[PDB]
Amino acid sequence: APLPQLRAYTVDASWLQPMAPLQVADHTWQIGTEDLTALLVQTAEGAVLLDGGMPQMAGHLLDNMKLRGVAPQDLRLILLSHAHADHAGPVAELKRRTGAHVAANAETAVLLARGGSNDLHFGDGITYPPASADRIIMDGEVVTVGGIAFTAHFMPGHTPGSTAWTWTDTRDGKPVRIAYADSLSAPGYQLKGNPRYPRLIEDYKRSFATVRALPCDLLLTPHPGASNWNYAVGSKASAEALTCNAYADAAEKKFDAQLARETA
Amino acid sequence: APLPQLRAYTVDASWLQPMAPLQVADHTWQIGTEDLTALLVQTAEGAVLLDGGMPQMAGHLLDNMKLRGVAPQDLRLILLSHAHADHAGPVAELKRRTGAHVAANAETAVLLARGGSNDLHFGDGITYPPASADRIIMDGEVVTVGGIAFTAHFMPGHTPGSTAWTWTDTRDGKPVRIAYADSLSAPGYQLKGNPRYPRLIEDYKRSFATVRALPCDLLLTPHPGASNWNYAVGSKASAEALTCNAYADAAEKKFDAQLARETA
Amino acid sequence: APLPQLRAYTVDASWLQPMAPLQVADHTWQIGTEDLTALLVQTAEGAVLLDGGMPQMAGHLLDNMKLRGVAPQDLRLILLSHAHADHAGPVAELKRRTGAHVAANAETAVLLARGGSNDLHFGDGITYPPASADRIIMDGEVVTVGGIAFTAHFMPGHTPGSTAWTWTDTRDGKPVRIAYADSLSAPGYQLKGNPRYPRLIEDYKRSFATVRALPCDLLLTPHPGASNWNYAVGSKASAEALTCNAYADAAEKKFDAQLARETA
Amino acid sequence: APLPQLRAYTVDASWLQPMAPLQVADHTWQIGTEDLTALLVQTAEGAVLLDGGMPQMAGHLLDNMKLRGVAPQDLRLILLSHAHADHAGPVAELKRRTGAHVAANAETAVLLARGGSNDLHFGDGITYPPASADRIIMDGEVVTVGGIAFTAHFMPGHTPGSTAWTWTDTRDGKPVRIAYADSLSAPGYQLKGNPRYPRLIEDYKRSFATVRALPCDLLLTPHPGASNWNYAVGSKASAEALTCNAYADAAEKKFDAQLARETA
Ligand SMILES: [Zn+2]
Ligand SMILES: [Zn+2]
Ligand SMILES: [Zn+2]
Ligand SMILES: [Zn+2]
Ligand SMILES: [Zn+2]
Ligand SMILES: [Zn+2]
Ligand SMILES: [Zn+2]
Ligand SMILES: [Zn+2]
Repeated sequence: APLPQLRAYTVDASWLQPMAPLQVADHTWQIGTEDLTALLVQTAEGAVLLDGGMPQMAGHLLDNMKLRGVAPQDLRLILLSHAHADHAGPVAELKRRTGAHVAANAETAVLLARGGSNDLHFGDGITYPPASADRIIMDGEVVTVGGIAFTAHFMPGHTPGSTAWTWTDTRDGKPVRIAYADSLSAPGYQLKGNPRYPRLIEDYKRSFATVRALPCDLLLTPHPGASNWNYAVGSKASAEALTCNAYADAAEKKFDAQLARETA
Repeated sequence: APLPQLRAYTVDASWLQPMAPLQVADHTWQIGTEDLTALLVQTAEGAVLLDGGMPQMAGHLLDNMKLRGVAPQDLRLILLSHAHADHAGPVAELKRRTGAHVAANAETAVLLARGGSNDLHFGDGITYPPASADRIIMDGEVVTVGGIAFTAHFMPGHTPGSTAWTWTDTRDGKPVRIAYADSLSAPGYQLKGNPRYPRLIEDYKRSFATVRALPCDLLLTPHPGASNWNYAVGSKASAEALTCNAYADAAEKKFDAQLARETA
Repeated sequence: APLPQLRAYTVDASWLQPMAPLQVADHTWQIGTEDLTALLVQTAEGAVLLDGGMPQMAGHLLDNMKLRGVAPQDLRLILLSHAHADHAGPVAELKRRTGAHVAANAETAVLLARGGSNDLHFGDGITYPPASADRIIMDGEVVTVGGIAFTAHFMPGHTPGSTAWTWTDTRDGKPVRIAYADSLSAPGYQLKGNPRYPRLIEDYKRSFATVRALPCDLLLTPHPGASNWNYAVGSKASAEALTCNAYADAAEKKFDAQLARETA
Repeated sequence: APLPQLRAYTVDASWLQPMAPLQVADHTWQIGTEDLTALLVQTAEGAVLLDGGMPQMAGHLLDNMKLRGVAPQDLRLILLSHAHADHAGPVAELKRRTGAHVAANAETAVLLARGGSNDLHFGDGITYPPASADRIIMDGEVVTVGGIAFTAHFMPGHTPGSTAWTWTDTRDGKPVRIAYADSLSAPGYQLKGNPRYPRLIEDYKRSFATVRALPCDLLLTPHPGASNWNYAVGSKASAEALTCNAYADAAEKKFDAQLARETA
């Protein structure tokens, strides 16, 4: 009776289905897969990438960047929602090939440093190549790249270092407030009485309130299904998209019902 | 046509076959699996562990330590051959559970820090939970734990931070010189003209000469088959074991023949 | 006109005045200097150190530990208030000499990793030898060492990773609730409108409320003068000591008055 | 009798005397101080910086880069001789302000990670703000930036991670082989029988032989006085400059004489 073999992190086939760069705003593009958000912001002084998806999406991200006229050396900064394998995967490879920097808070940095290992809920289940953060950011700190200001918003819950990013773009001159809120889900988490996360419920409840008060005209999420986005249809992607109020309120109803069954 | 899924590091069933602590010397024990060496040295001032095997062997290593009367808090130091997944796997977990420290050279430390990712030959193929080295050691530096002195010997080749450890034990009072030499194999390595390892042949040839001149009465290797060890038979394990001269000479003949076919 | 020379972090002569181990409880001792708190907790399964003082206090801390019958290998864990040079100094040296581990939250870990450099308020003014945290702890997480449970309490303000530690000891059988609250001061900090710490006032106000509700029968602080402690008199040290309510209320009055003059 | 205060790393006034960018080749410039070499290489695809000097030279380096038409975002890579305070000082600050990457071997990376603390010879005497290396390089590995190839040459001795960099430039079309060899000095080092560096003499002797065989038409050193450079005179700076043979032979004569007096 030998010890069990290692098990790879296998996901849905749609999480790895490549797609052409979809336009969200004048300067905002979606260059990830169909069911994994990877946003690219093009400025006059460089490019910014928000999340990267699965670790094997590094070649796909660089393919779409060159379709947008972005060279590897043009990627100046990498921002992350939370440091999980399905969002912060190719960060280690994109730093080696793009000369880019990574900005994240302390909790996302310590999780990114150990490649998602020793997860508070998953343990060593979703390990990815480790990367290092080059700039530590705080709650409400503004990050400016090429005239575009990215404001951070701490929304801890899914991970201790979950961060929502808000920035203002344009749609043919008309300004648009874009808010990239992180996942408000707890799949299989022990909510009440967790010794690894003693204040998990408090942070989740406080995150529901933070997501509602986000300056937002167009909401996106790391998983497009969480915000009723459909990257596949293309032009009608943001048709049935939800609001910040609708997103936080729907995520809170699932949270309380899950917390209610946990006590049972 | 989606992107390919992640692939787990699967090994032979014998690499994960647990075994009872096998006695090598008065203070030296083998607490790993049948085809993966994990040595335990028991002293009056603590315990020393040399290598740990596959990442899923952490529970097995702690099981055999308690069979030897070693508590988790008694493990003072962890030494490594080279920082690969099949030898330096459970190091991250054993540091969390044993309060132990890790001593390695700079090359093994930088490889252990990124969990084997960006391997010079394997890339991101054999990623394991990342660990940190607490003490940087140099070539020939002596590490003393409880009156037992561990002398390091740099033998670069398999990895840039490959290290052979030599220490003197006893066999009912009679002293025994034990040498734990690292792997001298290059499975699938590009030997000549490697841009990631330009001086690979020089380090390999210089390592063959370093292994021969090791003070050794009983030679062990991270893979027992490389030194003609058979942990399964038990008492007759060290019967057909090879010498340092035989180990280095046999490994050099395979190296030159492999290098000869590479040019073809 | 050459560039200015480097300037060392010079403190008061009383911060570096050694003293004999002062007894606080049955298992709690003060082994630092006269005006720098360094607490030692002796258990049946090891010793715990809370803070270490100035970087040059490493030899003094080890001197008092041996006076308490504590060997270097007996120090199992190191806990910190905040990762500044006058409190987390000798941590890098004590890890090399004691085989101990360091537990801290993510913010204290990222600050300890860069040796206090790039401080949000001091910059590169108070750089100390960098150390690494071996275990990341969360708000309210319990850390047990030898039957004594240390509960963490996040009180951000002085540093983003400021932590108050609470544990229950005895005084000849009678239990005593000890609370080691961090500094609630902001010397020279820009409170309102700080781009490096946008939510500084909110964290300070929320920390005043967290310090009041701490389970405490005897309050200590990293600076004994902040809690009206006098390590010099010895037996009458805790005579005029303040309560958690008195400490938080007095620190809040200085904070609001400082904030009021900042707007002027 | 209090403990001694911290002591800052004070150097000569000439090590911090700023100077205008001095031209060494068509693409190579000296932008450091009078007695501290800091080389800037300008390419069509970015800029490369070799060494940075004292930690307080970060503002001076950025001043000269803008005089050369180099923006902070144009600095793509930072290369180092060895990770000491007088050469790898402002690396931590230049990474925050230039978006640049650092490439170094494993030994220079582990020394740069702890800010020069726990030096094998100086201990915690010359601590500087810690930085992280983004790319690990090996002996003889080529680093290409904008058509200019930088070849590394390991010359261990002064530090375990001492590296000489060689690249070919032009002087009005005519090619020039530039070799930037590291310091071959051991000021106050214990050469024979050092437990922290057991193989120090072997590495020094092997480094003397490596410096002689360097492809070099114009030799520079981190200290211009070591290679008979005089950055002050300007045009006649490289007049009395030494060869690689002269540099290694003169450094070896001082080494053997120092080793001879050590035994006395
Ligand atoms: Zn997730
Ligand atoms: Zn996810
Ligand atoms: Zn291997
Ligand atoms: Zn192997
Ligand atoms: Zn302080
Ligand atoms: Zn202080
Ligand atoms: Zn030096
Ligand atoms: Zn120097």
